[PDB]
Amino acid sequence: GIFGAIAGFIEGGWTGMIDGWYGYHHENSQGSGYAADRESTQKAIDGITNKVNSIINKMNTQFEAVDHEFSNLERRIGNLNKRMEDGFLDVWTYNAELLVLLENERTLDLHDANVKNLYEKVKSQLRDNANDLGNGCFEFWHKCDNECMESVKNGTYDYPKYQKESKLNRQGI
Amino acid sequence: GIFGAIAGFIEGGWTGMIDGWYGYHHENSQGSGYAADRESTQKAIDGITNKVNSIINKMNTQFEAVDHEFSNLERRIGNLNKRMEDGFLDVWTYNAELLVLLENERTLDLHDANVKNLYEKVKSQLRDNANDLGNGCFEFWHKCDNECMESVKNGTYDYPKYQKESKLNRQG
Amino acid sequence: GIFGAIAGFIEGGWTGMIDGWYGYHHENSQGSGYAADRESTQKAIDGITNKVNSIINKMNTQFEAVDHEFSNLERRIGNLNKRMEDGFLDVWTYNAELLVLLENERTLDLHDANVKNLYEKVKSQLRDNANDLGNGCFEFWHKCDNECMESVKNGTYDYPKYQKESKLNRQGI
Amino acid sequence: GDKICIGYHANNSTTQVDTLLEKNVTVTHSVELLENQKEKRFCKIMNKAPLDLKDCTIEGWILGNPKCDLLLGDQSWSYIVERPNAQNGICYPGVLNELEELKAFIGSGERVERFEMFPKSTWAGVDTSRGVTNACPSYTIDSSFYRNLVWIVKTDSATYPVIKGTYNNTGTQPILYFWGVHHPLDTTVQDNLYGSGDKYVRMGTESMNFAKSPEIAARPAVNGQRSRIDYYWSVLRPGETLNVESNGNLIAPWYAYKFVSKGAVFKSDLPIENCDATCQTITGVLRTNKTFQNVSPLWIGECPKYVKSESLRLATGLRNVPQIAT
Amino acid sequence: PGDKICIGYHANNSTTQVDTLLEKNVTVTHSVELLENQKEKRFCKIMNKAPLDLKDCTIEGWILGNPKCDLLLGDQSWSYIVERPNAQNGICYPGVLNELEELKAFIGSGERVERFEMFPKSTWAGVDTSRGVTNACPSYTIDSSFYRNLVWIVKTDSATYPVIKGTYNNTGTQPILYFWGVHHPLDTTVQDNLYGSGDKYVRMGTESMNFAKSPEIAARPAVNGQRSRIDYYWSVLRPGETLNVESNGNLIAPWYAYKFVSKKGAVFKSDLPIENCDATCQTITGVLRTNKTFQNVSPLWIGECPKYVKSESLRLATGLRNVPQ
Amino acid sequence: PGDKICIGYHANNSTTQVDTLLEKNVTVTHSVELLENQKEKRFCKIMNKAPLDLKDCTIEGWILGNPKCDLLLGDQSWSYIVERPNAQNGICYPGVLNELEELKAFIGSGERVERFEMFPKSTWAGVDTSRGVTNACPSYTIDSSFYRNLVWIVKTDSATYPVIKGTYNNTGTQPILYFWGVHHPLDTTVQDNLYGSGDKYVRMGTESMNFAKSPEIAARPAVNGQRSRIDYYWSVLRPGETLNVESNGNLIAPWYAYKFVSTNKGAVFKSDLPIENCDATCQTITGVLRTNKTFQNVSPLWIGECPKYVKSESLRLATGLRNVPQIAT
Ligand SMILES: CC(=O)N[C@@H]1[C@@H](O[C@@H]2O[C@H](CO)[C@H](O)[C@H](O[C@]3(C(=O)O)C[C@H](O)[C@@H](NC(C)=O)[C@H]([C@H](O)[C@H](O)CO)O3)[C@H]2O)[C@H](O)[C@@H](CO)O[C@H]1O
Ligand SMILES: *[C@@H]1O[C@H](CO)[C@@H](O)[C@H](O)[C@H]1NC(C)=O
Ligand SMILES: *[C@@H]1O[C@H](CO)[C@@H](O)[C@H](O)[C@H]1NC(C)=O
Ligand SMILES: *[C@@H]1O[C@H](CO)[C@@H](O)[C@H](O)[C@H]1NC(C)=O
Ligand SMILES: *[C@@H]1O[C@H](CO)[C@@H](O)[C@H](O)[C@H]1NC(C)=O
Ligand SMILES: *[C@@H]1O[C@H](CO)[C@@H](O)[C@H](O)[C@H]1NC(C)=O
Ligand SMILES: *[C@@H]1O[C@H](CO)[C@@H](O)[C@H](O)[C@H]1NC(C)=O
Repeated sequence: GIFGAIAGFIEGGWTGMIDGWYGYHHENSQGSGYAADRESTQKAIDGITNKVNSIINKMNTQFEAVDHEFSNLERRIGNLNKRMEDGFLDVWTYNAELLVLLENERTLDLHDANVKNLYEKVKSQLRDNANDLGNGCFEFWHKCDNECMESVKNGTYDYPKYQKESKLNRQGI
Repeated sequence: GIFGAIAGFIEGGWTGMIDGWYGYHHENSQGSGYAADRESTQKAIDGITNKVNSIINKMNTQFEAVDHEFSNLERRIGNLNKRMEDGFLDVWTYNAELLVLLENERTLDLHDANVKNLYEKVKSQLRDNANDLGNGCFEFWHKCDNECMESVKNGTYDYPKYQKESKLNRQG
Repeated sequence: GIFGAIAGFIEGGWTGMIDGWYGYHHENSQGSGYAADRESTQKAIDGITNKVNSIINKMNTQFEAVDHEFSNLERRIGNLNKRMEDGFLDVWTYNAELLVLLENERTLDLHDANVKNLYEKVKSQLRDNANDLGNGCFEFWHKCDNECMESVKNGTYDYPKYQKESKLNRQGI
Repeated sequence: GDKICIGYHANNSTTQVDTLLEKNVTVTHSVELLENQKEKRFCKIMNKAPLDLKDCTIEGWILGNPKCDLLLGDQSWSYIVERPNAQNGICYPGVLNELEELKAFIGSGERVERFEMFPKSTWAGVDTSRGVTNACPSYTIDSSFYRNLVWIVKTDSATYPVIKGTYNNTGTQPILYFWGVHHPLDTTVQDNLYGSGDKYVRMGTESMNFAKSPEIAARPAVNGQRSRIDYYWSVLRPGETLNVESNGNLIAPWYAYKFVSKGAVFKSDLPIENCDATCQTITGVLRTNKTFQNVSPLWIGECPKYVKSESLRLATGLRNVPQIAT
Repeated sequence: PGDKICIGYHANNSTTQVDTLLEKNVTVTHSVELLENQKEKRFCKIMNKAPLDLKDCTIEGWILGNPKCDLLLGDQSWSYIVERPNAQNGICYPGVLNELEELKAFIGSGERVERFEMFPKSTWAGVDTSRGVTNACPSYTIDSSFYRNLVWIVKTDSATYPVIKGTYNNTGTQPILYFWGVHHPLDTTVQDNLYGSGDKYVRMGTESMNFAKSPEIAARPAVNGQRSRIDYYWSVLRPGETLNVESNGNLIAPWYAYKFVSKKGAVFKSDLPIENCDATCQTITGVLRTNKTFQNVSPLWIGECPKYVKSESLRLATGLRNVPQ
Repeated sequence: PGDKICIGYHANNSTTQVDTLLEKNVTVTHSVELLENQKEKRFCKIMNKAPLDLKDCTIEGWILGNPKCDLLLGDQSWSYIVERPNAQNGICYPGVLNELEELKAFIGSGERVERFEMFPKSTWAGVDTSRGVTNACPSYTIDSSFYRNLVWIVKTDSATYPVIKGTYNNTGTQPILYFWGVHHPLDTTVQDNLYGSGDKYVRMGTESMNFAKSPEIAARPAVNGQRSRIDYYWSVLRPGETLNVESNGNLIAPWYAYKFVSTNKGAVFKSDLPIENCDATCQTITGVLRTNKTFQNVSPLWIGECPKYVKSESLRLATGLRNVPQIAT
């Protein structure tokens, strides 16, 4: 994956997370689950929808071909008309086909970039209070509450509050 | 934003930073201020400029509409001419408008990537001598002089020179 | 570069690394050398190759110009032919040229992302067992023989195995 | 200890898109933009039925072939359907001049009203009722003629005098009309039907001039005729006036059309059924909201863009990498 | 408590907006508009050269020499032509100028004409040349005149109208654009009166061109009091080509013709004023004075102009997303 | 001091550059050039079929049978036609070949022709055949000759040109390309001498075609020493169609015609380039391309399979990365 996250250092997706494109999986003494980051799921949806509508709009004209006949002394204009119509047809097929390949490449990158940025938003909150497992998972060095789970998600995790419990654990080990 | 810095984890921009696209804000006993990274800003200006000139250059050719007259036994070739000129008009209108939408999306991301790479360049110098807050800011574990700040921007910041002092206060 | 690695925080390339686009340079009591990371290089080669083939594929139609003659009561349709053919020539020149400029910018960004991804992968395995020297170079706080080197390149580095040795050496300096 | 993990959505989708970098990529969400499906029939556009020429061609309809009687009079169409195998066209052999230009003018219309332009009594001293030919049977008569033309011949005694007619276009609508020049095979047939001596057909308006005289010679038999007729058409502008003058060989205008002006003429076998369409292609109706189509470049109404593509599927979702279950 | 250094990005008082594929109406710190939507509503000089203002004359009126159209009669140089839409002085004696559209296209090419006497009246022997005037072609000063470039040749007071002949040999380096006609009376009376009795022809020929026509007598609807017609013709006598002209009646003869010198040609049909300005780019609806690379004004122009597109705006972001505090 | 591991990238000796939207003249380690600009300045066989070399003769010269064009006379099969920019032998008796451009177009499309006698000289009764010669049309061996596919028919010694008639019925499966004429004398003197007196005509027709012309008599500027002119005409007689010919006088009759095999694109190159015993897949008007590339510098005009034509000087795609080799010193 270009940003490295999707099918990358995060090896797979979650059929269990069904209310969003990106998000979190927690496990705590109080249970476990899959919950989506709403804000960045929503922004991606607005963005992607806009992309589909802009393409539909820009594609809203048509070239129109004609039923005109030509006599046996009009072989040159008749062939002119054919090469022109084939010409605009090739140009537009090209534009549509190429645009789809290019935009698909960039749409998948956008998703990759959004996963990657969520992962970084959490890695910088937790610092040495948690241990990086592989695959986009962190193991806390301290007991983490449901409320603590929410503080990581909503971006108000309180690092100092657990710095001592965490460090005592970190290397009592 | 797509590299996540602009309108991302650096929630807003600086009206105060006037001389550059990307910059440093510092606070210290001697005061606080704004300073543009001269090199990455110029490197961006050069790139954006070249992009605008490449687009203008590619768009140099024009299609010549003519307005010849056609008689009342020339409905077919008169119609042919009109469909032809409207065909090329439609294609160049599509090309300009889509190019602009696409290019604007990408130019915003360049700015986002550039800010992001400045942050990581600083973070990489500072190491444990400073604490990375959420928002593109670093709180030092030592007293940072105006020399010290200017060295952070220069890329000539001396990490070992402050290591001991930082370890202490980080322990305190 | 945009991802900041190529000609970025990693200043130059390696003429010595001859079997890959992206690679490691190692040095140990056992020896020094260059080795391409095969997985990421092969992925990039397939992607670049698909892209070249897509572009060749989509460009594989031609506008048809003609040798037809016109008489001097046919100035208007003779000019219609001329403006028609020039018209398609200009549209195709524009497409090929603009495409090559755009794809060239993106293909360089792709290489720059893989280098950066390769560096972030290694950095996150090593953690504090190694010291960042600057130019994408890590100095181990412990002995790292060939098996341990291969270990890093393979993605199976054992941070616990060396964490005591690294910590004691770190304190010493 | 407690885990927090970052991740992304997966699902059961097997729908793939293509990419500049990668070909068969399964994604969680996507939109096909192209339409490949068609109802194989003609329908009304703007709640207006098309005109079915049936066994008749455009020439047969508008010149008034006797076998084309069912289509006689006023007509309102949204488009025209000419059947490929239709056999009723020009029955008395000859050239319809500027034919392709006529077919394009008629296609740009939506309505015609048929009306007598030159009553037979317009031409004094000549026989207007001797018609008539076996090259132009109706269904009930072996020897008829075009309903919109009069084949004028000299009266039972000689001779064919100068005949003259004028029509003034008082109306707000252009008039589409027709005439012809008879080209006999022999001087004998020339002498029998018309006078002796040099014959002409001349016609003019404020903006148009016409002049032609008989080109007598035997051509290959076609519907039993070695003679020929040159047919002509023109359009009398509102405010314009038509003078006609001839001393022989005139196939006179009789009835003409007040003409009301996209337009299309489809050559096709498709059935015309009782239905409605927003889009009609020459190979069928498109009932769709898609952006592109690959059915046909030839249409009428609001249609998606025609392209030669099989599929144009846009990724909206991320790459689908669901957990493997055994 | 501790000193801080922060990384960040510029912001400003900008309210200028751009669109991207992912988002509409994104305020951006710096942008560049590529499309020009403004014009000066007038016609200016182009390469320091004024255009030809036909004014009251159609292109037909001007090059045939309609009596009302002298004062355009000299020589001409132009960077482009302006035909005013309602101009009333064109073909004065009713008839058709054959290949009109193709003649308009040839005049449109070329920058200058020099008017000269191709066939002096003396060319045709045995025939009147002073009587060929009509009330359908008034000048401003007299009620019955004729095109300055043609001679309506008519029978001598004593019949008959003999075979007349004329040749001209192009020795110059420039092509010659010239005109002629064939008279078509409404009657055999008018035909006998003006010309002889007998079959009349008008024949012309060069090394590469062949013309032959005979009178077609009939009465057409009255136009400018005339139920007769003239078929007018035009052609181009190449450098080194000789023109031979032979007729025994109904010839409307070439009198004056044009040395014709041929870039992008332009015949604008418009009503805009022609002011004493100078310009780089002229369109049919006005002047564009601009550095922008697109324009939404007109697809028809002369000079160096931006590419025409239907867009209302083409603004590239150059700076970044503007989110000031 | 301590064990190093470093992350980095390939560099190399390459000095090849590419442009991007953001930067010009970027040296990259690997690239592919997509545009071809080399050609062989010659004409080769397409689909193994040799082109037709008109040589001195023009297209008019060829199909009317200019007597000097006998090298080309009879059957021809070609993949395309080459007409030299300064061929001398075309229409030798001054006149117009009507609808010429549309003819050149028809011949291009345009695979093979079989020559054959359409109307034998005997077809026309009461007229002289053997006197249709001019000094405007020599062969390389006789000072006064005439087109190998036409008959200039003269009145016989009796000063009457009878009505002549000719019929040809096309029972074959191939269209027939054929030619005829109408003579226009400078004089009524020459008119009287060569044909009858009184109004003359040339009429012809088929099931779908009509033609009628009469002589337009007038003195014209001399060309090849002729002040008279001939109007040449051409048509195509579809399978199953029949032609009827009828003339009072001034007919230049069809004599030999062509069975015409259509193709199957077709081209006519005006050029002075050599023709050689070589094979091509792609033939432009200025040369053979022999290439794998996707885009072509050389010409918009070609027959066969060519890369797409563009104005570009170069279209090099980066495949490798930015090349930053170490300074060796
Ligand atoms: C001899 C000369 O210079 N006088 C001209 C008169 O004669 C024309 O001059 C040329 C020389 O250029 C030839 O002698 C012409 O004779 C032919 C010919 O073209 O060769 C003789 C042919 O046998 C005859 N063929 C037929 C079938 O009639 C041919 C044709 O009749 C004519 O081509 C039709 O015009 O003519 C000779 O016509 C000329 O009479 C006079 C008027 O131009 O001008 C003299 O200079
Ligand atoms: C964020 O998380 C904290 C900890 O659970 C919670 O108290 C607070 O209400 C949350 N704020 C929201 C929902 O924005
Ligand atoms: C670089 O940093 C030093 C402090 O380390 C400072 O004194 C010097 O002025 C800076 N140089 C520049 C040009 O930025
Ligand atoms: C032409 O030949 C065909 C085949 O015999 C015949 O049917 C047809 O009647 C002939 N036509 C004429 C006009 O002779
Ligand atoms: C914004 O800045 C420009 C230059 O500083 C100034 O001309 C303009 O007045 C400012 N906008 C406002 C708030 O009026
Ligand atoms: C045309 O002029 C040239 C040069 O004087 C002369 O040779 C030629 O004969 C003239 N045309 C004719 C044939 O009269
Ligand atoms: C590329 O750069 C070279 C110098 O680096 C210069 O000569 C040339 O003009 C530039 N443009 C091209 C040919 O790409």
